[PDB]
Amino acid sequence: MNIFEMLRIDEGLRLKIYKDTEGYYTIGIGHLLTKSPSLNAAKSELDKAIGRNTNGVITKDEAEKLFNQDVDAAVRGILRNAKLKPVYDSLDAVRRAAAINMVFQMGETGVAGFTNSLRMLQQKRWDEAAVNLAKSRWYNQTPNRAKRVITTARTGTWDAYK
Ligand SMILES: [Cl-]
Ligand SMILES: [Cl-]
Ligand SMILES: [Kr]
Ligand SMILES: [Kr]
Ligand SMILES: [Kr]
Ligand SMILES: [Kr]
Repeated sequence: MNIFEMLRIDEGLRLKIYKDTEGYYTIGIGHLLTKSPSLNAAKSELDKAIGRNTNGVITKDEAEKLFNQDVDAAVRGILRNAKLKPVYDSLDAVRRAAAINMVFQMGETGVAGFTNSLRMLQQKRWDEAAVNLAKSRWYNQTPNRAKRVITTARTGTWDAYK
């Protein structure tokens, strides 16, 4: 397992525009297109992202391409963030995947706001971090995914994904 396989599991693969858990237009492997309630807008953002008139539908390769860019951007985002990078660098490889997943889902900003958990993660206080992480809107709105990511961060193993 790895970050790609992990997120593919959490986000799934959809080839037609869909609405995510918060109702926003998304496509592929969790590629958010827009927070706007307009399908046309979503459609315009999609054509912009792919470089052609997609008519709301994409191929699997095109979906994987956006996923790649997205994974990439997520990491880079972490590395450029002064609050995140130090935590991330202190982590082992499995745990880092958990951090990437969260950022991919909720953005750099969101995650950077988990002050208390970031510190416990940095201090290697696994159980504590896991309890603090679950005290969030995140966990309450998508609990099953949240449990997978939290277990990953808590244990450093892929057991929640096997
Ligand atoms: Cl894009
Ligand atoms: Cl969930
Ligand atoms: Kr992080
Ligand atoms: Kr994490
Ligand atoms: Kr975090
Ligand atoms: Kr954790």
